[PDB]
Amino acid sequence: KPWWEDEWEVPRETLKLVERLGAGQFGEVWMGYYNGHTKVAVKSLKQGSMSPDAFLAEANLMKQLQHQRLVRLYAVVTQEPIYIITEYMENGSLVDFLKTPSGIKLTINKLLDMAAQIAEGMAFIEERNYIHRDLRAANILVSDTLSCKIADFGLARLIEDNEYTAREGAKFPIKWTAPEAINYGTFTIKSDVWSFGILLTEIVTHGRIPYPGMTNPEVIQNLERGYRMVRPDNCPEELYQLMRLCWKERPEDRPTFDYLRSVLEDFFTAT
Repeated sequence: KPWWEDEWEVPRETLKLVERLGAGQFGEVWMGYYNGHTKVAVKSLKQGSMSPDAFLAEANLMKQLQHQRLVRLYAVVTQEPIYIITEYMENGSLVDFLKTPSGIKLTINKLLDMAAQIAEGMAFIEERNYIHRDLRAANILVSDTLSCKIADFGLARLIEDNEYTAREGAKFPIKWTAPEAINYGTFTIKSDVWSFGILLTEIVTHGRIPYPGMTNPEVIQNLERGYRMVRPDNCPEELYQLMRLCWKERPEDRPTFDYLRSVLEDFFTAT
């Protein structure tokens, strides 16, 4: 709908930007307040750094993917500088939170709980026919009550037919990306399942980089031999065998997110 009819458009005067959380080539992320009292995150587009249409495409997708376990779109300001306003998550990205003192003291039970929360968000994305394509701990946000939500929908896509095929030139992080996507540019919800397995390693190692001591060509070489990531230090074997299911060679043999959520809940209610 046009901005004057859109439920998400808000006048820029309703926002006060207070603290800058991040700055990059395409813009900034700030903590701010909407109408004085409601804390929100605001992502601003650096004019000319990228297409405003590409930038807003993420917000349009978020209008269709609303769930408790996904960071919620709050509003948009479509006049330059363009803003996308979202739900504020007090503890920031999971990859950073797990390294703080509070994060370091978490029990394996709480880590399994957070893992199940993320699988629950991804089961919603699965059921709605979308894919995320950038699932990693950096893209999970943590609330003040230690609940987790899926974030960063820039690469997310509605999947009309089972598969999304990227651009031959498009590049993805090798350590988190499924083989079929690295090799063919083909993504399905099963590519996200692979990524989830890698994310589980990030959770259990308190944010360590996957495949320790290995370069990308080494990871590729090992995967092709049938090897998978070495058991992380202090990782429960039940969890490791769940990661292995996510890393099966054939995408169709990998589990669904609903299955992953169900097992992780059992692991938590047990621990």
